[PDB]
Amino acid sequence: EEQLVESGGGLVQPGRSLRLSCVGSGLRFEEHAMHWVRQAPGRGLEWVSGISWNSGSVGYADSVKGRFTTSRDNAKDILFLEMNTLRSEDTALYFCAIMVATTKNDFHYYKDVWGKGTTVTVSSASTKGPSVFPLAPSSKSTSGGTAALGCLVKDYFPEPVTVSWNSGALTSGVHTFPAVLQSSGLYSLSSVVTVPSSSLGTQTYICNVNHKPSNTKVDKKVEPKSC
Amino acid sequence: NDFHFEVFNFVPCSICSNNPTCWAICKRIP
Amino acid sequence: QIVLTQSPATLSLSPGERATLSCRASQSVSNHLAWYQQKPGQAPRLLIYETSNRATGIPPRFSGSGSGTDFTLTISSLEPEDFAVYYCQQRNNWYTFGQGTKLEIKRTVAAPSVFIFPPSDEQLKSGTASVVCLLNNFYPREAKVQWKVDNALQSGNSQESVTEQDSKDSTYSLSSTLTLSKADYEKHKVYACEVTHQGLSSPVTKSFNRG
Repeated sequence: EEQLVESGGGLVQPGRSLRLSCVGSGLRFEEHAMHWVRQAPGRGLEWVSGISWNSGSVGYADSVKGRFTTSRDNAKDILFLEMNTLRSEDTALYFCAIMVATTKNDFHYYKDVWGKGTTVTVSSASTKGPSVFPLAPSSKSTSGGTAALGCLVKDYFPEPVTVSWNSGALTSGVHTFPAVLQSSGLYSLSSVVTVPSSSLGTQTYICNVNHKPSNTKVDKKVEPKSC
Repeated sequence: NDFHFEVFNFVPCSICSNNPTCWAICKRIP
Repeated sequence: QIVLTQSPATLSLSPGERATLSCRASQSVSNHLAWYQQKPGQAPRLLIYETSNRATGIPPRFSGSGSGTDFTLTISSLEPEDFAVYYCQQRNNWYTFGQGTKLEIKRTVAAPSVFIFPPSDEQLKSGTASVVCLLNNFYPREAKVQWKVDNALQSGNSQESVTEQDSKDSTYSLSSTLTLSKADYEKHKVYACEVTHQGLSSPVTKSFNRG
């Protein structure tokens, strides 16, 4: 079992500092160059930093030069990324990775190992639980024997929230949408489900919202609205 | 730092076992 | 450092076809170009290293070619597991990734089912009104939503997001939220979501009158 495990990520204010660590497991740590690769929500991969096996050579992407510092301590199988004067644009999930490959020569060797990542969120916003509002089924939400209903999970911070329906017993026809980030700095998300309009008066529909950054759990029963 | 490809991409000798080809290009790690 | 430009941005093909993705480098990367595959919510996975070598477990339908500036990833007969985002990555002068190519399942045109949701009374008490328009199960993914409040076009006061391609019918869904203050909201009557999509012969309007 080879494994990279990142930690040290979290919510941090702009201009403040953070330090990520990456602990190796199942591999001769001193033997490979290591890298930090990050990915912002809905964006591509960006190499952040790389450091050789004995820290003899360190490199940084232009977007983090003068602010990040990469180090490693081989005697404890640990790699570090110290980030100073952080900005909102460094909001990303941060991967620890080994990416070695050589075909020189006539011998093929490669090593490609990634952690699951640690999330870094740089923002002025305060941790805050969601409000959960019904998206009620109506005639303007029926279409050919099919009705739509859902929950609006508004004004929470930071990510993530998770949404289930009837404690996971209702999964067919469910769409839980990517949150949007509003002007206020808080996130708004929608989760909808299409159901038979026949069911609207006999079946219970409850969305289960869970927001662990604030330890907020809400169960919201969604009913047709009374006109 | 000037980047050189073999500083970041080499084969540790510890995976060569008994294959001469790998022992001819590996890098022993102390 | 070296800049990697990938094309096309999005590749729409059905399973069984052949996929060709390109990677152009601003400067020569010699042969140190790798290809990665990423699916949503997962770490990337290495497919090709050093231009043409497949990593272990990679089927031989994946093929990599090129040198210097120009490189190609060929997937000979697409399988459903191959629809994902692909990044090339150079290691000649530090490490940089291309911005990525999205390989998407092409299917028949499907119009969206449109639903509109008035703000809840519960939200209204709080002082804000959120109107939500739902576009359900459509393809292609390009769709346009226009908010109209008593036939006044709303711009800059709404936000939308789009689900990933659905694993069963390969459609998309879109949710758009129009937000107003309670005061502004009760000053108007007709709230309309207008939807244009290739599967619709004419713009579809779903609307309600407040109260």
